[PDB]
Amino acid sequence: QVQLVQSGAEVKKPGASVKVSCKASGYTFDDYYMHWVRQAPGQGLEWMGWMNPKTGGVNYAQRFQGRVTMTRDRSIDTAYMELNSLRSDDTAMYYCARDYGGGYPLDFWGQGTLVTVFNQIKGPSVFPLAPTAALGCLVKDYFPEPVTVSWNSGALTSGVHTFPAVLQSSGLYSLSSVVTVPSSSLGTQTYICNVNHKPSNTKVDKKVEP
Amino acid sequence: QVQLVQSGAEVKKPGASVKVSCKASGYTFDDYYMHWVRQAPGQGLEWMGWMNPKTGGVNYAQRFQGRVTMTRDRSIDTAYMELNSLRSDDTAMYYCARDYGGGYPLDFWGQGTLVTVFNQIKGPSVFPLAPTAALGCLVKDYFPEPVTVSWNSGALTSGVHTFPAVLQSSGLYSLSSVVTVPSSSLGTQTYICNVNHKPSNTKVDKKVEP
Amino acid sequence: LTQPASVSGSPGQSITISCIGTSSDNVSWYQHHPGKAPKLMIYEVDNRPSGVSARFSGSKSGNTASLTISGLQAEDEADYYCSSYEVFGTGTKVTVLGQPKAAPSVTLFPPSSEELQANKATLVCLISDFYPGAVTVAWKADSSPVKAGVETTTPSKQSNNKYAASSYLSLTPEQWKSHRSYSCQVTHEGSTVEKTVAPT
Amino acid sequence: ALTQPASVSGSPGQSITISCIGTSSDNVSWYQHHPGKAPKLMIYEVDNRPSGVSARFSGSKSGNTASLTISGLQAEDEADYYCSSYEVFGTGTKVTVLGQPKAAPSVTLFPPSSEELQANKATLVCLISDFYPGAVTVAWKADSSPVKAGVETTTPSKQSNNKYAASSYLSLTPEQWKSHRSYSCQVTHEGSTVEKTVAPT
Repeated sequence: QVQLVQSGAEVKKPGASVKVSCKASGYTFDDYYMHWVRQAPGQGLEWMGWMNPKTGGVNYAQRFQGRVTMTRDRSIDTAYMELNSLRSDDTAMYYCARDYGGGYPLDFWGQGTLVTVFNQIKGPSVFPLAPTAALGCLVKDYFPEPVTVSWNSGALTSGVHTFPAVLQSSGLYSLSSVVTVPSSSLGTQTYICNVNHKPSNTKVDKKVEP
Repeated sequence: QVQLVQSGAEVKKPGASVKVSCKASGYTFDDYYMHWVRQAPGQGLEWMGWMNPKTGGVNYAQRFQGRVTMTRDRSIDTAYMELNSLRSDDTAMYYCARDYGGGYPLDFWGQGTLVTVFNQIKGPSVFPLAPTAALGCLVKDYFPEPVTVSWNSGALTSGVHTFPAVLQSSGLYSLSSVVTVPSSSLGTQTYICNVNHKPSNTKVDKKVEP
Repeated sequence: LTQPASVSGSPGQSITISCIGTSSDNVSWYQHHPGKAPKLMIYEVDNRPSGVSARFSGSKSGNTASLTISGLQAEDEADYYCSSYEVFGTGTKVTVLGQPKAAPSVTLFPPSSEELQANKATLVCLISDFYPGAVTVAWKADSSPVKAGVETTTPSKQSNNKYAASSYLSLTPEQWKSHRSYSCQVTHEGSTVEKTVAPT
Repeated sequence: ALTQPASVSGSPGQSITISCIGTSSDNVSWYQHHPGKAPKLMIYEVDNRPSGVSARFSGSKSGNTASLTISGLQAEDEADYYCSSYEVFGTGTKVTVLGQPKAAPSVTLFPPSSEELQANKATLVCLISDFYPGAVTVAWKADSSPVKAGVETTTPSKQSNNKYAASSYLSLTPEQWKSHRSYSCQVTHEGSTVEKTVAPT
């Protein structure tokens, strides 16, 4: 029988590092590649990479290069996967899976681990939304609610609609606020969005221009 | 025309104080009482109290006594409602409405003010749940997720069910974990529940007894 | 006070709102449209304020007061609270069912130049002014449906009794410039509306 | 981008098929994933079966679209099913099996603890579990008169035994806990109601 046992579930702060172990039994650990796959919160399976145990060569996905390092210890037939600078998105289920030969037929998945990355106080990232025309400001990746957006320091109140926030899979909030202005004043009057996030003590002014 | 203009929307930290203005125009400010009514975050209206502007006497609801200070400035015909040490439950819409006599025809309700009290990183208040029987622990008022619960330093793992947390009106989380043990061992072996809330760095142990 | 959690009907159904546990005399009703302060509908039992419609009428049956609306107009949907002395009711979610359907309005924004200067690329697809509140959002990259990194909020009430929702697509800057256009498709009551943006 | 249906429903013997749109020729793999345990491979390449897997699972390819046919939906074969062509998997399909044995709920109610009462707080915890399906109504009564304020109920969720559990919390001041005679938690499930009553002893 072939068994793969993974480390215990861990909860980590953002910016910390988590190393998940994966001990192999019932087969020669060197003769098969070891892939690592996520599950994401409510999303689908995601391929992280693979590591040749016999030589140590590692291949990583283009979205994880520079953040993930896969090592192994042949003395105890175990593999490792480490994530550095954990983000709010990184909370997921991490599985180690054995590759039968080349290509990509998968054989076993072990048990999986839960690496929960809790949310911290974060300031929003405010970006413009270039353009009767509509222009606005994007308020992305802030925690927790609420945020306050005022245009031209409260002077512009007509045609302003600030849509309710969305709870992303990471757990952070994102919000948008757009205003409706005549098309003849685009290159004429500046439109500034004043965003306030008191929980993070963040006051930001951004200029919306075409 | 009779109008009641209220102050702007305010966001406050827990423990802070908020004062809401209500300036009356178009009628004699002295001849009519001024009530203050909440809306709650998605719940129904909730009466706080009423104030006599002619005499200065006030009457508060039993659940707000010692917390709300209603005062008026008859010079400019304005009424004020002050909430001291805002809790996470205090995020709601606040309205001022005028009335008279024992009857309650609250004719004008002003405009309203949105007071938002953001959730803070708080550790859980662990309480015991005294009792084939079942005993457990209450994990109340923690934010944000997650919390880890173990019994007897992980020695007890049979018949343990840690229910998913509930998102209350305040925005905090409450969770419960229980263990099922034979009824003959209540007076023989103790029971300790260990609750971990890493975001607030809280580790608490409690003993559950009948 | 005890009130129904929600009542349902249609234009002309004329649903009556119950108010259990009230004492004799001095019963008032309030209509609260979200986003605005509530207004008085019934003075005491059956009286009406000047300027309010006669379509709203109140009555009392000794121990329980009630409010009758002769015709459920498309304008008259709100939370209703009956108050005896200084305590209101539970709140009735008075919803309609025969209302005309309103097609959604979709606005799509490509990732900003500033955001692209931080290795981030997000597409904002804002939906507004649609009834009822049920829209399906699908993203397509040059016709290929894409689901990874899509966050769509649940629809919410506006100040004009219509619904609004927002859909976001998180992308890396490399995959934003590789495709020729990204499309936000929103389907509402069978009729779909589509907006496309390009790296320009 | 391999596209799978969001969810599929059936019953014993329904014999539903899961579609895997957008797959290339050859090298199509299917994985069955019961949450809380590692996913297990079911189909190697289009139609091959690992030793020890059930013949109930068979795969096929209709030119460009892969598919996973199950001969008869057993009440156990409920899970998320993913199709992978090389390293990228599908959206995932929520397989739900119907006609499953309905289970009566089990309810435990705890009065406010002594420590919590010494904090001017009072919480009643009504914990429900081991009921199928996950459709229950929780009502709080105080001396026969229902109470609605200060009630927060979580949505029922899957357990480790494929049954549903939900928890309900009633928040009160200490004065109203002692003044009343008994607070009761009533949960209705498929036409039968289960009641648990506590009091200030």
